[PDB]
Amino acid sequence: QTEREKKKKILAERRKVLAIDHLNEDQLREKAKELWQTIYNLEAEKFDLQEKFKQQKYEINVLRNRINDN
Amino acid sequence: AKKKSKISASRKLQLKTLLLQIAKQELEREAEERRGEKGRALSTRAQPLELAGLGFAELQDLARQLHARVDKVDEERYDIEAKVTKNITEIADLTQKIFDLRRRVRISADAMMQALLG
Amino acid sequence: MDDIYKAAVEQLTEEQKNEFKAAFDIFVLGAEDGSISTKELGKVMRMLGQNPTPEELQEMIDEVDEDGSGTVDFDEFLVMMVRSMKDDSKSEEELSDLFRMFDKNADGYIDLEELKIMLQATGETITEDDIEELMKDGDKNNDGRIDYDEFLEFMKGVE
Ligand SMILES: [Ca+2]
Ligand SMILES: [Ca+2]
Ligand SMILES: [Ca+2]
Repeated sequence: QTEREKKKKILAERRKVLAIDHLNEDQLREKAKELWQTIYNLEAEKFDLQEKFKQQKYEINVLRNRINDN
Repeated sequence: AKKKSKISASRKLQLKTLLLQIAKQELEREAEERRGEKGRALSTRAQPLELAGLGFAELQDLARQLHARVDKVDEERYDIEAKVTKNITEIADLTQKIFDLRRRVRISADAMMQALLG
Repeated sequence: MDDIYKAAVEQLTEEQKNEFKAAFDIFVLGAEDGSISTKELGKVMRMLGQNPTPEELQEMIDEVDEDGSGTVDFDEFLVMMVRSMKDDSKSEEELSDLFRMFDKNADGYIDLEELKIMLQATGETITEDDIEELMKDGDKNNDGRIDYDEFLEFMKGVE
């Protein structure tokens, strides 16, 4: 790996180590919960963004006709 | 026959008014499904946790994964937001094109009646 | 010859038609034609705090003159009253969302097909008349479909 890539890898591992490693088995479980939730919420914004994307596709399409037929 | 004359004006509007009400009704039947659709999708894309019997090593593994998944899921989310943003801009443009492509003296309803009648 | 106001008049109660007549009958008092000339409309307008020119006035008559009389009769007056009558408030945005509920196939055109299914979805026992009719008004191009713009023009002023 390029020195630039190992550095990306390491610093990414270091983020894991800085956030997780000092926790005990109890703070650990709570961290897992926190991360889980964050994912869930991010995953929820994604689904709303996906649904809106489809609607915009139809709106863009209707605007296509409207511009055709004129 | 004008063959536009077939039924009354009271009828035309009789239905048009109904059309819209099952459309609005269908509009929220959809929004309603969209909800369960979301919960169901979340339940799959973000399965709830089961920390019950995990040891320290396994637990620590999980947190690391989940820590990795927050980066991942967030990028995915960004990429879809970008496509959506772009779309707001492309929509603004198209609309500005259709828009570009394709004082008064009027009587008052309640005002008049109050004037004429006692 | 289909207007959103023609249906307005038709649905006027006998209690309504009766009061509008006394209003009309007082309105044309003094008129020889027994109808609303600019002379009459300017009087009432002035009671409403406005002094239109003879032009703008006659212009308001035309807005509803159907016989080239240059005046207003009771039936013409009834129309005039429902036009100014509704405090109707729907947005092109609301209708745009409804449009999409008609386009079952998502082509961006409410067609003859979807119209019937749609018109059918509503509890009303629909006849080939209502169908033949509804599509006629909406079909400004009659190109077998009903596009966005004319769908707006279509539902314009609908409850
Ligand atoms: Ca007349
Ligand atoms: Ca269609
Ligand atoms: Ca059409």
